[PDB]
Amino acid sequence: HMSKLPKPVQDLIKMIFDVESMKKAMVEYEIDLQKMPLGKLSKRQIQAAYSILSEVQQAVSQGSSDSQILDLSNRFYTLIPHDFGPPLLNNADSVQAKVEMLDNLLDIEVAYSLLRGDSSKDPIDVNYEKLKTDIKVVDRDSEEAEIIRKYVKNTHATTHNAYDLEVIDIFKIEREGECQRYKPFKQLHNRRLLWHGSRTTNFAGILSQGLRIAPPEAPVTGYMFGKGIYFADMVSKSANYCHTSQGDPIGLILLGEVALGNMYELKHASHISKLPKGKHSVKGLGKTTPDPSANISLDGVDVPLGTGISSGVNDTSLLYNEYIVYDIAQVNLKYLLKLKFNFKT
Ligand SMILES: O=c1[nH]c(SCCN2CCN(c3ccccn3)CC2)nc2ccccc12
Ligand code: NI
Ligand code: NI
Ligand code: NI
Ligand code: NI
Repeated sequence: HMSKLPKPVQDLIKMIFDVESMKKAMVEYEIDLQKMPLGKLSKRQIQAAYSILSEVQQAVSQGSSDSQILDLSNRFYTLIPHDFGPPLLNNADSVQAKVEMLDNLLDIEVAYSLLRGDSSKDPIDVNYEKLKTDIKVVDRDSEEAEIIRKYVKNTHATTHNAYDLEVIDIFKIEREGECQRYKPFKQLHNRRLLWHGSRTTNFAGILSQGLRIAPPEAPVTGYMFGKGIYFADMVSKSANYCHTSQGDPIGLILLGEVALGNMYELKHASHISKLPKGKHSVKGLGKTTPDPSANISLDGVDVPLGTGISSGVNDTSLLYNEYIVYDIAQVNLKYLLKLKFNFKT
């Protein structure tokens, strides 16, 4: 076409505005595209589906079973039709499974709505400007690239049995107004550069609107550590959320500066609705952590790029560290990585 963006940026645009990718994500969740295509998807419907799951949360809280639920599930599946070859919403933590789907549908709705929004510019540049984000290619021979590559290589070996990783492209990203929304928290201590993985169908929403919290109608019990923004300090953890496969091996993971401050440290799931005061975030303690001996500090921001070693933390259910903040202003996105996954099987 007639694009003036660098070639890696053009490919990223085509990747995140891929409507076929959006449909496959919905099919992956067994949503019936015939009864509800990508065009029919709406925020008010996702909002009402969230609230239905919140009714199941109250119902499970008050202690009921199997005839309140089937009605609540019949309501859920009527609003969002599925195509099975109808599981119980009150068992096997299905509230979490459905609430993650709604999270991804919210981003897929934003991507599709943005895509349907002059002769001068190639549609690639038109869609790029809709993100209201400045994306520049990081030179592979730069100091930034070497730090980021080392961060990747040091924190993915523990999953080599599942897959290997190769950094294709590194982008520096600057969301419009995010540096301004984050400025108050740069005074907070304990700021770290952390990973956030996601499917490619989520990043049109991530770039245009930043990382968000689940809406108020979302069930707090649908999130392992409450309705917040989740980060990891090892790509082995965040890369799992790209949902790449051998037939879809290219994933996206971002690096973001997170103001953690005083961390409420936990060793198992806790559907937090409010933090204790003095605490600014949650840190789920994992069995594996980057070697603190290799931690480097950057403009007062810690980069825990050490090789994965055992943390010595017994009595924990988490394999990797988790970091959750509950204010969207506590996050400043800085880098976006394009990664090729090489699977063993
Ligand atoms: O690195 C990690 N990545 C992800 S992604 C989890 C799924 N995403 C879906 C989209 N979503 C929202 C939010 C608000 C509004 C619309 N969508 C946020 C949730 N979880 C992680 C969890 C633990 C550690 C690292 C990670
Ligand atoms: Ni490797
Ligand atoms: Ni629970
Ligand atoms: Ni999954
Ligand atoms: Ni507990």
